[PDB]
Amino acid sequence: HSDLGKKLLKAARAGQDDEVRILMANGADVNATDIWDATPLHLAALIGHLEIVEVLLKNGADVNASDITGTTPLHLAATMGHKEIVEVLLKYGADVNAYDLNGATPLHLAARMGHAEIVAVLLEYGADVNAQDAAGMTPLHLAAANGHDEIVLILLLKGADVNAKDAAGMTPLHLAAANGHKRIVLVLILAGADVNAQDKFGKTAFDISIDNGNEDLAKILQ
Amino acid sequence: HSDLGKKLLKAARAGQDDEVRILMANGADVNATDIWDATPLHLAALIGHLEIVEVLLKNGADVNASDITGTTPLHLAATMGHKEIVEVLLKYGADVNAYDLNGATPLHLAARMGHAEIVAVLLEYGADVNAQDAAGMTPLHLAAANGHDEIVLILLLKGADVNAKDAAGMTPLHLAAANGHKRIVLVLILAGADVNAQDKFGKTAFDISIDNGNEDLAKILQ
Amino acid sequence: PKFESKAALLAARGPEELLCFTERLEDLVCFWEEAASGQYSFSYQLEDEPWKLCRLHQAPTARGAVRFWCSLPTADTSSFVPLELRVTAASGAPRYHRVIHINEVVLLDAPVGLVARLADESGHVVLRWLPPPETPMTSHIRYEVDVSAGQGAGSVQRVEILEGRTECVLSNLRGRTRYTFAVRARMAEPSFGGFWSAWSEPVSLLTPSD
Amino acid sequence: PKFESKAALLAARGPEELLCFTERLEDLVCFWEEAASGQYSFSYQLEDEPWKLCRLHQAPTARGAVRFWCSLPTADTSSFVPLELRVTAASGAPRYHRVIHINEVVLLDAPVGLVARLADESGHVVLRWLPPPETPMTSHIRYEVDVSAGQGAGSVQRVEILEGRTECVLSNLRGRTRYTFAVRARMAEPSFGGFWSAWSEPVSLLTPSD
Ligand SMILES: [Mg+2]
Ligand SMILES: [Mg+2]
Ligand SMILES: [Mg+2]
Ligand SMILES: [Mg+2]
Repeated sequence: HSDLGKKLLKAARAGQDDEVRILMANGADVNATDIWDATPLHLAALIGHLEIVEVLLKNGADVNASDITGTTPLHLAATMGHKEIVEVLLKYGADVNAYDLNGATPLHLAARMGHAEIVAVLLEYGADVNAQDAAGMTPLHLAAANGHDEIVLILLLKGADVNAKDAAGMTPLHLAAANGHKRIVLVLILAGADVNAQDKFGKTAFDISIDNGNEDLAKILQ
Repeated sequence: HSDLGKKLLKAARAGQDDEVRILMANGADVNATDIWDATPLHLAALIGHLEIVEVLLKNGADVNASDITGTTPLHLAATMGHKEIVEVLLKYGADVNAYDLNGATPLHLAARMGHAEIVAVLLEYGADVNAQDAAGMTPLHLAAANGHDEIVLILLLKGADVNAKDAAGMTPLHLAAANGHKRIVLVLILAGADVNAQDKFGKTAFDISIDNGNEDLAKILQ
Repeated sequence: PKFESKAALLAARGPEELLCFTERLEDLVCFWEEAASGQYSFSYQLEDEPWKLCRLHQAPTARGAVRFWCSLPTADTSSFVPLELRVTAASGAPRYHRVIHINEVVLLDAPVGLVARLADESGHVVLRWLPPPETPMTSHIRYEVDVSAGQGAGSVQRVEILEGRTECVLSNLRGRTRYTFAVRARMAEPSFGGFWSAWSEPVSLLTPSD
Repeated sequence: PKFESKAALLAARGPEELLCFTERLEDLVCFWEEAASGQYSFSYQLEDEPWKLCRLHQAPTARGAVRFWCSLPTADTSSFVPLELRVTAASGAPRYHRVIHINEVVLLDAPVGLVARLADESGHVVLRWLPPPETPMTSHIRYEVDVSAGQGAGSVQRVEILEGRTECVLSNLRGRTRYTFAVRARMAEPSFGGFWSAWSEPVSLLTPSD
């Protein structure tokens, strides 16, 4: 019955491992969906309950289920930074290169939110390092923008295009300079960033560093 | 008389700006030397007394004076991290590329001791970035060994040979891995470090990371 | 006003995040900040009640940063239960998806009404205060007292106060010294989670000679 | 022994540096650590006295690291005056060159003799201790008291004690609770510089019911 599925969706979201097992022991649909088409595996991965995630997977959960926004359980585990849940989803066959309606992959969200270990394991399971979202942003764009130094090095070492341009013609050097991340600018420059590249406005990372008022980045970019 | 010089050496070492001026007003030798051939400018730069350093320089101190160990006042200001004293010495004509009996230049000592701003201004005044000391060590060898991330980036960006070998055939990658500096290993690898290079013992940075017992560096170097 | 201070403290903790908190356990405000441009939809579900919408408010802040926020009505602010949140763009693309508990994000106002008084014996000071105004569960609010001294001394004492006690006795004070006292508040565990309030307005005393 | 603990704390503060300190103001020990191989000469000059040598001692430590150290004799350990240090290799090449003051690097032993006693009124505890043993200038030693509580409470109070006072009165304590007390020592300013001692050996009390 659908009620057992609704109770299962509530039990998984509430982190009640015993109630989850009781409901499925009574025939609850493990792939039950709410009005957002989110399965209990979505909610278990969102709240970081590794136990329920493993129980749902052991009972046949659709590991690649997608909700109406295009997000999958691995998207949620990667954004929230749940390392162990990311691993078990991946080895169950979760698609590391699935993208939501933003065009963002779990590597985008992990690189944006600064989850270094998850960035590594996603790449280790074959994540496209140069994936572009709907805005042309790549994981390096997001990591350089949000000041995640180690992730920038990890992405670059695994073949990230340092001179990648998004829908506005901005490189990671543009975003890093716009947010004042000095050492990331140094790393990008070292990795071969085109310092003379200008966005759709015609501004380089230097022109941004002057408009920002940062003398240090202005002296570096020249 | 020599007594005024001995009193001046004591006054400069003690940071007594008024006693320094009184002694020179009475004809004290501004380039007086102790048994180590250290001038008052040496001691004023060692204790970080910018005022006395400027007074001694204004009264004709030998800005490039060397003691019997080969160290100059700029060596002392660079090791101790006295930014303002390094600047005034340099613009008075201090030789940025002078070396002591270790073959070390002020860039060696600043890079070893982690003084990032002094590393920059020394390079800005023409310091040889690839200078080798008596052990074949370069500033990048010392910065990578002691875990100074920003200095590694600064040296590399200013033309430091990433694959430089010292008297033992060790590269900066060897020293960084020997001391467990992960991000510096990532930077060196990105800058083109030869991961297969082996020292005079025949060990690569990987072989060092295994003998050290570091799994993380071992997984990076491969 | 006072809300801007709390929002700034949380934004530095989690940039690019959807931050929710409650000041007095009778409401809930979730907010985030992003770059420049109803293009967003805030929907929430609370303990087996139908998915409702929340009116998002938009205001600029800092260097061209736009802050969107939703204040859930007082009817849907019950604590100790899961509350699921979804921010979705107009295109249906995702933006945020979280599951929070209302009682786990309490950011109290600072305590008020400080009164510091010298004791009848030299060296001791009796400090009293009031709970954060208009806040329930005052029996479950724990405090911390800070004692600072002049002339570069900084903070010389830090004393944690039990739940529901609004009184503090301080000793070991130097004579002929201007001491300054402040107190902050926090919701005790395990029933409530959150961080310390801002420090209260201070009161000062010049200790006598001994 | 007790010396190894202090040397380890300083080495983490300044790697590759020539670290000097004094435990009781009656001696001075300078040391550094480096890789594997009398190849070094330690010479010092003190306030218009002739340049003398100091016998360097060599011992291994940690992962093949060799530690050289010199303990200046008690005759040349006067405070409040500049003391110039030079470490030179056998070849005459430099190694270290510093100018220190003996009183500015004091690392005291931990205070001893703790005695915690419940007061005649519930909630108060009188704590007493002794200065670091065999240390002069006990009038110039300031202390800090730490009050910890069980069951994950951690440190609940931190009280700084005046110079020369070896007594502390603590209040605002929860009843029926095991509290643990420790104290550390430091040389007060401006005459002396340095860091806190290690925490003393602790003493514990179970408060009564109130
Ligand atoms: Mg269905
Ligand atoms: Mg001469
Ligand atoms: Mg705090
Ligand atoms: Mg401390």
